[PDB]
Amino acid sequence: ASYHISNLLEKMTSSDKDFRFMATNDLMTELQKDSIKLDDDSERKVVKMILKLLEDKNGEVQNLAVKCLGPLVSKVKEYQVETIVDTLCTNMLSDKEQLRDISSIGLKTVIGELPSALAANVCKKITGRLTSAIAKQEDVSVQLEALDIMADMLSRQGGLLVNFHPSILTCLLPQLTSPRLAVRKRTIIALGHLVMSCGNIVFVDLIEHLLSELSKNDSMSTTRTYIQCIAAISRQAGHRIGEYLEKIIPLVVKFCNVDDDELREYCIQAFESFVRRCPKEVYPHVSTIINICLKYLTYDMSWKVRRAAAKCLDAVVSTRHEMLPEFYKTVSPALISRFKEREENVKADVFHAYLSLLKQTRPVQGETPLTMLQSQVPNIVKALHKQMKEKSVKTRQCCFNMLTELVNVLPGALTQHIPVLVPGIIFSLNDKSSSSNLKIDALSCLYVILCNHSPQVFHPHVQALVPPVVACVGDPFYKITSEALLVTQQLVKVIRPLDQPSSFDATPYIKDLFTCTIKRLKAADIDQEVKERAISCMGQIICNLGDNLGSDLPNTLQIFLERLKNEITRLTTVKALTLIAGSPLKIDLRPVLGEGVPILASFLRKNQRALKLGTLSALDILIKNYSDSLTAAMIDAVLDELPPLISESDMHVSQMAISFLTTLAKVYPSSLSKISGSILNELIGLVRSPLLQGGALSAMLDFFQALVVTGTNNLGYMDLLRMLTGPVYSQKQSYYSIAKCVAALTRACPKEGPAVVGQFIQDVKNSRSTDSIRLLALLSLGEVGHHIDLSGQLELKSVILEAFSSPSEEVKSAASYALGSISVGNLPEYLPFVLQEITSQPKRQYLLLHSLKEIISSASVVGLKPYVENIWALLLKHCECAEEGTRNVVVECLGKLTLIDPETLLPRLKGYLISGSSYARSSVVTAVKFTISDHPQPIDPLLKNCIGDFLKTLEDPDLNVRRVALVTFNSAAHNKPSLIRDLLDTVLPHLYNETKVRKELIREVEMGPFKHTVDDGLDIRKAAFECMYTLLDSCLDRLDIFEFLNHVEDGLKDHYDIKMLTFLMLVRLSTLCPSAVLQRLDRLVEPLRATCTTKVKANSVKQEFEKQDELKRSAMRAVAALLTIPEAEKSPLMSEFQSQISSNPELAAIFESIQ
Amino acid sequence: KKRFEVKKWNAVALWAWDIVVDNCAICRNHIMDLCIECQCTVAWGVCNHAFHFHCISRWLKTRQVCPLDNREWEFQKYGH
Amino acid sequence: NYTDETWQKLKEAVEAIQNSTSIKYNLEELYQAVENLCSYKISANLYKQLRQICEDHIKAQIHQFREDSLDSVLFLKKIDRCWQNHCRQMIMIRSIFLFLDRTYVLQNSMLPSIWDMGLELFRAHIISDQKVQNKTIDGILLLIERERNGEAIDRSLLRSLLSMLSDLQIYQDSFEQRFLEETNRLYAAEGQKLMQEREVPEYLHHVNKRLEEEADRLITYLDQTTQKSLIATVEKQLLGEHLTAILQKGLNNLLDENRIQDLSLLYQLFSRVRGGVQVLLQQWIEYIKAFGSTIVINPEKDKTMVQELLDFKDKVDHIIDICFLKNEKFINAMKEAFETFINKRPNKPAELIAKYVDSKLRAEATDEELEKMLDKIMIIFRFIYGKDVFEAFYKKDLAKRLLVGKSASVDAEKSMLSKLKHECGAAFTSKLEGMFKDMELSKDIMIQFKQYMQNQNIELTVNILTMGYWPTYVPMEVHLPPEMVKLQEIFKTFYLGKHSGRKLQWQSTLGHCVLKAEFKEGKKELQVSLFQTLVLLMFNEGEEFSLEEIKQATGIEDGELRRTLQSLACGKARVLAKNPKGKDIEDGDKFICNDDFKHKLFRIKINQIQMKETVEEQASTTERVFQDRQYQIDAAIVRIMKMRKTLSHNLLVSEVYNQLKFPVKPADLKKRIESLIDRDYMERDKENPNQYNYIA
Ligand SMILES: [Zn+2]
Ligand SMILES: [Zn+2]
Ligand SMILES: [Zn+2]
Repeated sequence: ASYHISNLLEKMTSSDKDFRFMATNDLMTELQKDSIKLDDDSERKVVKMILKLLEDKNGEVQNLAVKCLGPLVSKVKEYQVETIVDTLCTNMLSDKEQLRDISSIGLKTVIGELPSALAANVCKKITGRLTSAIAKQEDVSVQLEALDIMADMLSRQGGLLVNFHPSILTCLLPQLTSPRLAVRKRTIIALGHLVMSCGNIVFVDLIEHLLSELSKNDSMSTTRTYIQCIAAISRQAGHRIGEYLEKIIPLVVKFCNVDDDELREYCIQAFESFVRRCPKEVYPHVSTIINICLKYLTYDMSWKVRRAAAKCLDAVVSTRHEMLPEFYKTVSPALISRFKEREENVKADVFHAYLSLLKQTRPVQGETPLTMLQSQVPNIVKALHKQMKEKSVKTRQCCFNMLTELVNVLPGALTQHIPVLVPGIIFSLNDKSSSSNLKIDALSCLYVILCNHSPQVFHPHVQALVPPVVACVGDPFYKITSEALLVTQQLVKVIRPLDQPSSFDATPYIKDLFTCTIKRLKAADIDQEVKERAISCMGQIICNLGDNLGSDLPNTLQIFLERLKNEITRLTTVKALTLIAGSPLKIDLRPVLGEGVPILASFLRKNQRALKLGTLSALDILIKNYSDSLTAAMIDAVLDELPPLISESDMHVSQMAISFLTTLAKVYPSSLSKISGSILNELIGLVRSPLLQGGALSAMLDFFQALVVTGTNNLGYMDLLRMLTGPVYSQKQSYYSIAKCVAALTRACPKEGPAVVGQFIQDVKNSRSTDSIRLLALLSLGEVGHHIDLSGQLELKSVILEAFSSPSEEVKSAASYALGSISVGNLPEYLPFVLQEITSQPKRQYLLLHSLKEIISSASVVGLKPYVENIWALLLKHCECAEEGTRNVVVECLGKLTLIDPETLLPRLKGYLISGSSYARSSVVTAVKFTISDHPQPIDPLLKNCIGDFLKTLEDPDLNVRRVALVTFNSAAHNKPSLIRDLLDTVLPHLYNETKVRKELIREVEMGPFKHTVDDGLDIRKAAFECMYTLLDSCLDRLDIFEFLNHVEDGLKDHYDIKMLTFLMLVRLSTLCPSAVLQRLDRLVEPLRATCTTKVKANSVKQEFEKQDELKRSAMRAVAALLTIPEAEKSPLMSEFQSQISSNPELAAIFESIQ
Repeated sequence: KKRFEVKKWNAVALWAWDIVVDNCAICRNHIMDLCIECQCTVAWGVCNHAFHFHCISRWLKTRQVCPLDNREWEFQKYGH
Repeated sequence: NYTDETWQKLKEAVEAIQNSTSIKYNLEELYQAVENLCSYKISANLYKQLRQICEDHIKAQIHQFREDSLDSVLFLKKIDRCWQNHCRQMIMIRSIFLFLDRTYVLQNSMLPSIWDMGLELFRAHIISDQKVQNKTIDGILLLIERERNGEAIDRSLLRSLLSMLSDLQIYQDSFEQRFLEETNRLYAAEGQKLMQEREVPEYLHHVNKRLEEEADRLITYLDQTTQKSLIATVEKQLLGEHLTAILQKGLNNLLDENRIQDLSLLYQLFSRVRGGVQVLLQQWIEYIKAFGSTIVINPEKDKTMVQELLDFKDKVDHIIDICFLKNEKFINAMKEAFETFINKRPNKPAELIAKYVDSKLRAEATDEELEKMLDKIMIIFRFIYGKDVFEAFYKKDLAKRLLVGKSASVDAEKSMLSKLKHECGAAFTSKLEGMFKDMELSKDIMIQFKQYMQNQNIELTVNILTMGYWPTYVPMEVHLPPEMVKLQEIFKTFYLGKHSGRKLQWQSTLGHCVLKAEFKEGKKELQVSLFQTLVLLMFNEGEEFSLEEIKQATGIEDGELRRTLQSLACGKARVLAKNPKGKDIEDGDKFICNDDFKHKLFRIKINQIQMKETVEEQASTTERVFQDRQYQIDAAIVRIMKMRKTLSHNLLVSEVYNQLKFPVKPADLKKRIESLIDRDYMERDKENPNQYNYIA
């Protein structure tokens, strides 16, 4: 306001503490809003008034005044803000000391309230005064207070004052030679922020000055501050000190050499922030230049030299993974484990330095790196016997964490070492010396041991282990109690061994282990993490220690029932009860199943999902093992809750519930009077569904197989066929699902004779009956006749074979299935018919062979072996090009026959290969292609020998042989390269050859007036190129990248179809090996020039344009990738190209397109 | 023939305003024996005089200096 | 006969290039046989003629396609060659009938161009409808399906075929929204199977790959309209609809093990979905809130607390530096979440901070790692409700450091004053340096005591302090050897006669001094307490004294005496020896002066008793701050009632809580109100329990 501010400014000096306080405070809330009304007179009075109160006798008015200036600046004049600084900057020089503290603190407050526009003018006035204040004219804390604000400025607004950078530097350099050690350390922090926000020219001025003065050696008191400086720069700048270091590291080695507690300590920690921030420098020097200095204690300031050396090793191990395998494990553990005692702080960093080494040894997700560690185990154990009985809490904690990591990385490695460790655990565990923080680690470690070892190793030690563990369960503090119970949970699995039988005394501890747990379960009045761990544990105690437990069990079970109703513990008690019910020690549950099952059924609608799956899985294993407790009421409670669970939305929830019903069906055939409502109805909500998985499908077939056997009302056999087929007797994708489902019902209850019969006359009556109906009819026959012996009603064969010639090709393709699948059920009968039919008439040759595939692809291996040589003879005869598929269908049976047994057939193919025909040689190599599998298969060792024999004598043949030979190489290099990685030396010479344009194979076959040139050797080249893409994923280990990038060039100017493939080879190359690419980056960009600049003749069509325009943008898409390269990218032609693309509009309208 | 000799000595003494047998300069009862608007703790100021808080709070109403010095009154301690 | 010879001069040229059989006439002669045939009237039955034979050839191609082989990979390479041929034989007819397009059909807007027709016949007779089309879309989708696992396709085959559908406008239609339909059910299965089949780190490995494939498949052969609606299907299936279930089973783990690797990945991915970034923000808060409320709620962790609190804040900074790409939303989530847990424990966390720094400035030299300590301690201090608890505890621990032994560094104290008076106060420091002013006003009156008395003729350095500013000490009489009670009074009657009209009140608890030690194999000196010195001094008159005869000649209360003789004797086995020896001392215990002088260095410090906080004094120094609060409440209400005359109760509780940081639950506040009503400083009325009035 105008008069209210003419009011406050009078209250602001009314000689009362309370007056001045509230006046400022009210003004401080008004300046922190949008601030209504401050005329150009207020600015010259309010700011004149604030500055006064920075000298008040009351300090609280001083506080409000200082905290006022900040939220005043972002709401006032450009000229007025300058005026403030000039006051504070002169107040730095100061008269009274009170002013020197409050003005310096005020200046910090202002420096924060700067966001980029006006903030430059603010800082420029300050920076000009601080530089003159940093000047050497002797002042203890006038130099200091100025240096303090200087750092607080460059961290926030160091981006501004770019033209003031070389002003600051040339005034901070001669302050490192100050009498006060304090100044030197204060200037380092100031320089810390400078090296960051500045650019090269002034960074170099520092580094060189720093180096040349180090070379000057001059003064000892400075040389130590001058090394401290190279340190803090490595922290702040990081990669900036990357370049200037080959010049640096030698001089600092020449100094940690020199006799001095002080300086040597300051060099090792400088050496740290070189291998901690710039993994470029690679030097083993630092390792050895620590090993010597890691033990400098003669017999007090000396200690710190070790600690700094330990830190470095830890930060050298934390980065390098290639230095671990051989190197570290022999040179460091021999010294780390050695120096495992000393003074607590160095010990702690030494310990830590082995943890980092153990961190590094982790699984990747002669001798392996861990076998060396396996050898090192006994020395560590020996060392840790001494350490684990230590007074210090922190030392012993590093011991347990050491083991905890060790046991996780190399499990079982603490087997022959247990008895010399346990006393150490038991000590720290129960004696008063510890903290909560420590025994909780001692427990965790004990747990981690118990899990990853044979329960046998602990047997003779359960004596000293149980007493304190059980005592820990009863600890006051909640975080210990849970971890103690989580140990107790495994202790029971150590007396149990119900995986493998083992005679061990159990009874002496079931008294103590039981009571301590229920005292924590019957509490209901402590932390909920304990409440749950008590249940998770007591589960395992009941599961295992049942036959030795008193009449406490049935009453405690009731406690599990009451913890089940709880909104918090339920899930924990659900799976705690899942494990009890399924224990081989068949323990009672009859007294809590009565009401338990409904309370369990209830959970199903709580949509917790996690609880849904947990309760289902318990319902399964509760209905199984106690199928005599179940009432008709219990069941009807569960069934009327399941309908929402069966739905395509969630396959796994559904398929767990279905397979629960499968369990129900088999164990209480009475109960299923009920599923005729919603349950069944929604079970077809999964069949018709176009996402029914092969897993969840077979989880449902078993359900039907177990449902029509029970003979429940409504759900008969001939009843359920119409619940599946009804839908498809009216008018997407899986009709199959409805067939192999209807099949399972037939083989269940054999009123099959007629059920199969109505299905045949449904294909004969193709009049009126649609493909939607004739299709499902066939596929179902195949699925029924797969297990049943269908050689009955000839309204079969000659009716299936009628659908071989249906208007709908959908029908033909599933008619082929039907024949093939039907034959499996009686192989001796159909197989010499189908073999016979193939030669018989070519009029059905193709579709018949495709039935033969399904006969190979499904027959008993016991019952197909008799006919193996016959099939082979028939397939050999048929490499006729009557069609081309005719061959590729045979060249897939042959293939799948080779899978069936390879010993006799794999070299048999190599036999026909030796000197075949133009089409028989095509058949043998493609057969061996369909032998190549994704995951390793029991055929592949015998393959890894023969693929040499194939490929080597397959690159030399001709025509459409090389095309296949190169595809078979591709597939091998792509699917399982361990067939090819050790054959690439002999093969690559043959490959690169097929990358050059065959001049003989270009032929002129012009149509009419316009002339046309075709390239026969295009697809052998287009296939050879797709190998060089394939070999770039797994096989770059065995490659001459330079000789490779020769051929990348050919196809950079080759056919449009190929240019594409190599443009994507570049983008991968410029990442997977940026080193070799840049060396040849000259003759990689000009072929990309040609592909870009050449404009299409404006008279041509819609496609002709875009087909070349999508081409243009795969060249740029490829230029972009060559740009992100280890920076030396500005080579002759490339720097030219960067101005060329920023000149052209259209050629910029392509770089714009993608990124 | 002495085993112990006094080499250095660092004594410590606290200066305080001595007034009529420590008596509060307002209610003049004592300084640790209640006051007027009570018939309760010592209240030290910036100037360093001993007062009952009740009686010293009274003197912020009419004036703002201290009943012995003349410096504007503040607060430095609540307890003897 | 120029009329009907040309009508089939070209019908033997178009019939020649469709069967690749060369004729005589060329593009220079035929082009000029149609340029002079096409006039501005007869050209109507030329486009009608060209169509007439273009139908008769293309319509004969469909009868070639309907054969035996069903396998897509062969059938697709067939459509391909048919489209590669057709397309590349029309673009020769357009160059023959070049003068037909320039003139006639350029000016007939209703009739499509020579090429447009060429495609118009292909989308009507070869693809159009029936087996060929739907089994091509079936074939295209099958390669796509196989590419989504191990199998390798012909990437170029899919390129031309989808380009063809792009050139026939059938892409928009028969593919895109039936491709997506199939893509959506594929990642639905993966998104559910893989989630319950692997761990978050490994599931995120996969989703990044999967997304890389689609965004890569989008470029190679798919059409460019489908980007936005394809990628946002995968994200809606692998990330959307699973967010909460990921942070359910993964986030508590990924934070503990500190996987800056898999965290960084989780962020990049959770950025791509709308509700993503905010859901991680939600869960990240309630992890910090959780881990911190375990660090500070339990006292069984007081030993460490601050230290582990510092370690945590650093870990939480490192993650929001590198994983969370310095997101300002998160630093603000955490800063706020840190304040929420730090204060869920009343006063102890503020206190264990003060005791941390006190120990980090004690009797370590590397200030490069010491200033960085105070930095990150300050960085934690700003979160405290009740910063007053720290004020006093540090103030009283400053007393220890200032009078009983020296600080680790000379500058480090003045460096810590400087590092304090921001986010702390200007009055919170004027009391902190009111002590420093006493330190240097004393050593200034020391020279005026030292530069007079020596010519007039035990070395003595007194530090005279202002009783108001300093932790009010408890006095205790001490029977000082009559020679220093001389120097006590050669100085007392020097002080009162310079600093005028004051009292002085000597303290025995803060007195310390140095003793020359003479026994065997060592002349070493000892820095000891004013209590240690009297107990040791009386060993110049014979050896051994019972607890009784020491207590007589030294004059200490058993509260401190039992502690001092605990040191020197049985305490780490030092200089004395108890006859009935143990941990503690009793009424009839004797102490001989031990004549074996072990210590190796010179100037030994046995002054440990004077360094440690007694729980007598500790539980009491917290208690004095609680009492200190409800008096600043009085200093506050009076100041606000002074400025604004009237105020509401709900507008007065909202003023004091704004004015001071410390707890002050409104139940405490109503007591202090009526300790001013019933003393007439302010008045209730206007017939409501909600408004007050000043009256001075
Ligand atoms: Zn009084
Ligand atoms: Zn009183
Ligand atoms: Zn006074």
